[PDB]
This record gives sequence, structure tokens and C-alpha cells, in this order.
Amino acid sequence: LVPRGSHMASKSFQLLEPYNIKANLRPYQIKGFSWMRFMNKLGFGICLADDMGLGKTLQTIAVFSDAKKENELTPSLVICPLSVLKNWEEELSKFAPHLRFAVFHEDRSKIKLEDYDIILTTYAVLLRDTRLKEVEWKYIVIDEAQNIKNPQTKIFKAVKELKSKYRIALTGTPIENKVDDLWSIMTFLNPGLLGSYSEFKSKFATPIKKGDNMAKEELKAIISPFILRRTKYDKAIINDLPDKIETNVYCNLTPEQAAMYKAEVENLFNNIDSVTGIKRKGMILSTLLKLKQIVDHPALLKGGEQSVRRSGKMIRTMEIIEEALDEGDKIAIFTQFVDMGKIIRNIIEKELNTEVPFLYGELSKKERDDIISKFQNNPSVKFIVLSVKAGGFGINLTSANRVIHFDRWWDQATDRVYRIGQTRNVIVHKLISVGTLEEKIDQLLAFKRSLFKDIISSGDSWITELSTEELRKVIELSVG
Ligand SMILES: [Hg+2]
Ligand SMILES: [Hg+2]
Ligand SMILES: [Hg+2]
Repeated sequence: LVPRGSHMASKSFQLLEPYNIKANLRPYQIKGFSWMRFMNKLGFGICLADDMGLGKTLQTIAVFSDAKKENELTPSLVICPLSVLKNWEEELSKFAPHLRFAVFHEDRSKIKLEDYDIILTTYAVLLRDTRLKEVEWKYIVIDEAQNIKNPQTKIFKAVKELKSKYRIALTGTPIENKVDDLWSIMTFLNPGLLGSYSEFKSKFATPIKKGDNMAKEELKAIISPFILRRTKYDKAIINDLPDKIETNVYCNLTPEQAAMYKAEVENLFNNIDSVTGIKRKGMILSTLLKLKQIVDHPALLKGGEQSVRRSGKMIRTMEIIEEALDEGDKIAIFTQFVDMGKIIRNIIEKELNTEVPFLYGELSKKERDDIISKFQNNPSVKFIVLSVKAGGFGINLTSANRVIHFDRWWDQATDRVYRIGQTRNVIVHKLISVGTLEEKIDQLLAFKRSLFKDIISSGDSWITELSTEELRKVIELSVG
């Protein structure tokens, strides 16, 4: 699983000490954190391509904080895809609270950019503006997260036309395909370095892709000092990492889904005041189980076209699913509903020409076996979707490097049974749908749970004991 990018420095250099940062950055992070800072002060821009799940953002936060204790942060810009925008806020506010940030959506409006340490924004939110160009930002981070695939375009011309003093770029894996993107990013980070696009492709792209281990090695050589990339499989790193890393993957609902949600929300209320008793615990639990399906995929209700475009989960899943693939992982996707499972299998199975053994309850032991066997042994099989309700018939998922909870998991006994993260470290993803019971319940639980952990049981159940006042708080869609 070779895919590690070097940049000499692991013997000395300024192993900076994270500043006001609530966390114990594994050694490999304190380094990256520092290396970036180093190259930044030196005046070079760099790309951090560590496998998704090793927290390039935390390191980037540190890079941000250490540039605070030096009067080189206020103001900095971070251009991330809507999706990750939550992850960012999630982490600044938490890890580096002492750092002022603010999202920058549509129209100009109230500007205090210069007064804010960092400001968040989307590529699009750039493509149509001016407000920012005026600003002279210290840092300018381009977070090309696992976002779809086409990142380049007139967008870079916009970015690559701003005013920074420091430049970082968080990305997936320098895939030999990314070549043409490599020019765009390297340029952004270090302008001129590669010349012109025309020039680039001409002597690098067309040849390398056309099989030229010559210009290939060369290009690698020339950029080597500006790209740092650690691998979840790097022996040196397998160690510093926990058995399981937990990440929250956010997704935003399509306007269809959004509609179906608000609707299906009003329909439980405009028909609840009346009913009551266990004829409310059944009614509520019914709505919930529809909202959950809406977010998963509306084709689950309106029937119809089972496409990626109709589901925000599916879109995000697809991105995440894809980077993990490039990082050479083996993914396991779990879904509450059997049909969402088939949809997932289909979409993936089709869109990537590859088998996606699907495992669900009703299925002879032989199959569950042959399927899980197919996923375990066969290195060709890289996915497995599972829709199981039982405690754990007989699921052996030790081969999984990554796991996605398509449906909100509301467990250790479960992970143990399925053998997740037993004989390999494993990264686990929880899909969250912004402005949804999926998000709010995620909130109320971490509230205390000193009354919810020992007492109350599984997620679905109790959500119904909620008295209208808060039920209308938790489930009510929330988009400002
Ligand atoms: Hg790169
Ligand atoms: Hg963003
Ligand atoms: Hg979603």
C-alpha cells in the first residue's frame, strides 16, 4: 500500500509545541504541524495530503494557533466545501476556542473580515465576489477535502489571485491522475514554480500519463519539498494511532429531501395534539423512521430514481468512499434499512465497476458466510454493505480499514461482535445530516448522558418520550 510523501526533517527542526490547543497531537501531527509552519515562515506554500482521518485540520488548527502567538494569523482565510464547513467550526470552537472565526456565505453584508482571525468559505462563494480580494490575508488554506473530484477551473484563477502571506492545501492522495491538478495546486502554493499550464501538461502530463517514469520522477523531485503526506498504513504511524478513530461526516440535504423533511415534520404535529398514549410512541417512532429514510434517500419513499444526486448522504458517502479507495482501504457501510442498502450497493457497484457484497438478515448462513468470506479474504473486494438488526449473527469484519455509519448509530459490544478494529486499526465515519434530528440528538446526548448512558436504551426508543416542546426542537428541520 505504498503512498507516502517525504520531505526530510525528522531528526531536528522546530518541533513546535502546540499553543492553546485542547488535544494531544500524536507525534506525527506535531511534526507536520511544525513542518508547515516552517515552510510558511520561509515563504513557501505546501500541500498536506495525509490519509483522510489523521486530522489534517487539527494540524492546520495548530499551524493557525502558533501563527496567533506570533501575530501572523489575523486575518487568515479557509476555503472549504460546504460539507466540511461544519467539521471546521466544530474544531476551531473546540480545540482553539481562543480563535475568532466566522462563516462567509452569500452576499457581502456585514464585513469585519480584518477584525476576524479566520473566516470560512466555499469555492463558489468566491467565484462571485470582490469583497475578499481587497483583504490582505496572512494565511489562505484551500481545503480540497475528498470533495467530488473536479477541483480546478476558473476557481483557482480566483484564489490564485488573492493576497496571502502563507499558503496551505489539504488534499487526498497525489494520484498519478491528479497530475493536471498538481500544476494547479503547486502553482497556487508556489506560483511560477511550474511555469504555465500549457507548458506543464506538454512536458509533464502528456508524457507521464503516456508512461514516462522520467518526467515523472523529475516532477516528483521538483515538488517533493512542498508536499507532506502520511499514510494510515505507515508502520511509523500505525503505532501513534488509536484502535479506532471517530469522525463526523456532515452532508447537506438536497432541496427535495429538505422539502420532504419539513413536510413529514408538520404531518406528525398537525396530527399529534389529538392522539396520545402508546398511540403516540408508535406515531412518533413512525415519523422518525421516515425522516431517517428521507435523509438516506427519498427514493425510499417517493420511490423513483435511485441516484446519487437525490441524496446528500449518498453524495458525501460517494466522496468519502472514493478517497478511502484511493488510500487503498477496504470499506464497510452499515445501514439501518435493507432497501437503502440495495441502493447503496447499486450506486457503488455501478459507479465504480466493482463488487459490493451485500449482507442482510434474511439470508442463509451459507450466504452470510460466503459474502463475509468474500469480503475478508478477497483483496479485490473493497466494499461491503450490511443491513443487519440482530446483535450479530456471525459478522467477521476484521479486514475493514474503514467503516461508515450511513445511519445514525445511537455499541462496543456490537463492534466487538462484528470484530471491527480487532486486528487492524480502523477509521469510523458517522454520517450526519446538518439541521436534522441526526444533528440535534447528537447534541442533546453529549449534553450529559450521566442520566442517559446508564439509564435509557437505544436511540430510536426514547426519542419518543420527548414532550412536544423539545420534540419540535430536536426533529424540527433547522436551516437558517
Ligand atoms: Hg498535492
Ligand atoms: Hg466552507
Ligand atoms: Hg444528508
